[PDB]
Amino acid sequence: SVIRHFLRDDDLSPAEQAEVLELAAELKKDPVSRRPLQGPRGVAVIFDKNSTRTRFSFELGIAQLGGHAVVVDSGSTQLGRDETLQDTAKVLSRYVDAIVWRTFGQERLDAMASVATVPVINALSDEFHPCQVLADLQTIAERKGALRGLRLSYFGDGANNMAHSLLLGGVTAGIHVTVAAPEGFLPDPSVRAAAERRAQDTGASVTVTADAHAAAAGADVLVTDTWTSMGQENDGLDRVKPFRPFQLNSRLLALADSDAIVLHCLPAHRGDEITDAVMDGPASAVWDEAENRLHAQKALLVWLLERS
Amino acid sequence: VIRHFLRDDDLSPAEQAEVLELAAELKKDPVSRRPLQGPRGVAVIFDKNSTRTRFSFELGIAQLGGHAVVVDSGSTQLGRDETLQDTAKVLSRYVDAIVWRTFGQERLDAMASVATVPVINALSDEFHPCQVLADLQTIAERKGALRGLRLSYFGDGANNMAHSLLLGGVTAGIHVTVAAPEGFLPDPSVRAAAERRAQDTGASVTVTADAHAAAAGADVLVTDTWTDRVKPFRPFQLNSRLLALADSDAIVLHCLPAHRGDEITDAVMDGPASAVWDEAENRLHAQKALLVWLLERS
Amino acid sequence: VIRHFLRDDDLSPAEQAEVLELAAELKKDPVSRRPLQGPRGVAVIFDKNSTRTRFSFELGIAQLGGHAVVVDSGSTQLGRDETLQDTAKVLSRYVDAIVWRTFGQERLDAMASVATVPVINALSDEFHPCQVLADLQTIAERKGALRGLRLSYFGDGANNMAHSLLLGGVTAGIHVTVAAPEGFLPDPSVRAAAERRAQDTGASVTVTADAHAAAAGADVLVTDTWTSMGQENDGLDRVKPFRPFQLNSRLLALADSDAIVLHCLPAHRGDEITDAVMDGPASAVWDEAENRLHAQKALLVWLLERS
Ligand SMILES: N#Cc1ccc(O)cc1F
Ligand SMILES: N#Cc1ccc(O)cc1F
Repeated sequence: SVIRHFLRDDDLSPAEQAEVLELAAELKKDPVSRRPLQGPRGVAVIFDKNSTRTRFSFELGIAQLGGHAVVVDSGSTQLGRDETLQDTAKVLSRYVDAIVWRTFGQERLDAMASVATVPVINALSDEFHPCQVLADLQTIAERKGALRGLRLSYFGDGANNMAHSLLLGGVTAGIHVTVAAPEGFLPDPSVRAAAERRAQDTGASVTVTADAHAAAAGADVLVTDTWTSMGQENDGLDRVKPFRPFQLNSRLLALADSDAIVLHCLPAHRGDEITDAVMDGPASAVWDEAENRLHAQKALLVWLLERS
Repeated sequence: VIRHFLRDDDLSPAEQAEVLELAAELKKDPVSRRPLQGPRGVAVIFDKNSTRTRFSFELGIAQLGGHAVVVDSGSTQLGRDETLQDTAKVLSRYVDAIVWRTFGQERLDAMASVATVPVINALSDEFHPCQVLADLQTIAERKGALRGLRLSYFGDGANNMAHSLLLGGVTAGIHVTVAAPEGFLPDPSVRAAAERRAQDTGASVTVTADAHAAAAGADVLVTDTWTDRVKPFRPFQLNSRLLALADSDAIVLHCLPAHRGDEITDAVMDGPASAVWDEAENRLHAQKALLVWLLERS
Repeated sequence: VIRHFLRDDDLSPAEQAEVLELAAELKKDPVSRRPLQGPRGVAVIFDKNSTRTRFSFELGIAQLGGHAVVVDSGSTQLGRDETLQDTAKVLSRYVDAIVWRTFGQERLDAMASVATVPVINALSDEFHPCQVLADLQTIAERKGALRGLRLSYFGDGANNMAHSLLLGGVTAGIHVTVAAPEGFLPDPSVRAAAERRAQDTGASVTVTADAHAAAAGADVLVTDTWTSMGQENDGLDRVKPFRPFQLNSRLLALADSDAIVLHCLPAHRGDEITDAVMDGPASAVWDEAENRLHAQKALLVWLLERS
């Protein structure tokens, strides 16, 4: 069989993504009913940078599939230094049945996936966060039912990992995705083109605008994220002033549909991209969204393992 | 409705007895209780690493059928925009209990008020209540009934072990004495809490600088690392001459690591009064019992 | 009556054969032996980290039904806060075996002198006996019976792999040659122990500076990194003495036509071994790495039932 990887959201077709999201709902109801890793079989979980959500959701998810996660903080290792990534991938493929990797550049994930003989999963990278968007889609479906035709708007830095993955994963689900971002902070052009092409297949659409109020009007789902990642703290830009009109506050939420929901990949900076009132209010689905990392990632692993 | 265990008197006398009974049952049948079968998760977070805390909790949780997600001190520093409150809310969606080794009690109190799962103090600046559960299990299996025994702690009377031996000890009905020099005495609100709890159990609290008087007639003698900056503590060294003053069949306890030659001697710690190895083992059984008990009440 | 595995000759020839047979059985049926069901614990302690040692032991212990408790070098090093003897007595109350990667051999001896459970050397300055069990399992699955094979190791002749290939190799009846430059020769006590064990098994020990001779007629060619992290600041040029001992296509071509190549990871391609050799048809390095899992599981099963 072809070995399947999941490095970006569009690695699943629309039909394949629907299968994974249905499995995520099934596993949330019956969390130990799928045991493909019984043995236990191993799964590598490798962190170039720590993440509470990523650590807990993957380590426990793998265990609940019957497996054993070998969790590596690569700062305590000589990854990239003492041997080639190609050599590392070949050795890993002898010990584990899948490789879960939180890293920075997408080309490293690509390299690992081209030589590993087991599925490689992007746990979080500079360019994409496709596991978070699977959890987001599960959360939206839980609240709203069918994803096809919903309107989702994302606010803030339009070129970070969540903007890119909401574009790709959202249109794969048939969602009309709007990115509201200031000029200079727009989605990567190749990602945007990929999302526009995928949107043709599902009847979705891609909109990019600097008009935050227009983006909010009529939306079913409002999303934001931190305006700055760790790598961008030293990029030289004022990363507050451009984004202030894009804050997800009560005024913005009130422009959306009356039962709109709010998502935010953690962590959050209350007072910057989102306010206390919204973050902690009745429209917020942030905690269910975090919990669904566990269920959605389990579903993804089950699906990749059986196809690989 | 969620119970926490952040200091020894979070358990009433009757609840402490239940936990200690369960610890004895679990020591006999270590995989007979599987409340975390699945596995269900438990967070084990170290703001400062502790190898023996990691072994006892990580294996104990596994023997309850669960899976401990262990976060070492390197991984415990919160990145940009992370917060303790948001951490507690997220952990409550992934795990069934939170075990935390941290410093100030204020952090534990905050985690407990936000989390919707039980929070356990694995070890903190002010208290080490899981060690004292293991200590009480050790005393009980060697001496039977805890009520009315005399226990003396020697050395730094201001540290977490002194506070927990006071609170956990009087909760079990034990007459507790702390022998310590004047700059190193129990925190006064802990002392007053221990004196109050002792009225309910028939116990008592004594604080003295007289190590001789503290040892005389003692049934249990306890010490801990003292950390010259250590001169005030030398008169409190738990040595062979101090042990000679205790009741017959007295037992010696020491939460590890021991620095032989300082707070305790080779002769006392390798001698027939020593229970320090059984004590260390009982961290496993007592903490498993505590977890079983908290989970069933939460 | 508690058995430890601190160096390769802690197993007799017959005992080593039992462990290697079990490694082959466990490779076939990896969850058929559950001596640690419960789970029972096993300590896996690193004074210096080894992620590859971590993968193989953590998963191997789990597949025996147990739970590995892993301690990395980010905690207070064992022996600093309390005696190693006190540490062994406490660990013995929590776990059924102690797996430890440390530095000098005296530390392993100290822990094993007191522990009431088996102590296993995961990797040390002087020996790497678990890697050589994996190597012997690999050689056996590629070549059959080990007795009488000719194995040559090239490079730093006084490191842990050179010492363990000597001891573990002659225990299996393999004729072992170490090809190394002057100043980098096997420890004399290890060589003498290997020579004595070789008299029981029909094996032999050869130490030579002639790489061509070492390679000629060899069934197995082995190398390792020329320098450990601890050696980077020892003051020596640790490249120029070893260039004649590079395991390259020229050198491989002198060996038997069916020769295989081993290298415990990681490899520094272009130094001790070339890309052509690493990635060519004689290389068994990836099976070798996999067999760390199986050989260490067999060792654990065997030690637990003897203790
Ligand atoms: N995982 C990560 C992490 C860091 C700090 C903390 O207090 C808790 C955690 F789960
Ligand atoms: N870092 C991570 C990691 C995982 C497996 C391995 O063989 C080496 C590594 F550095």
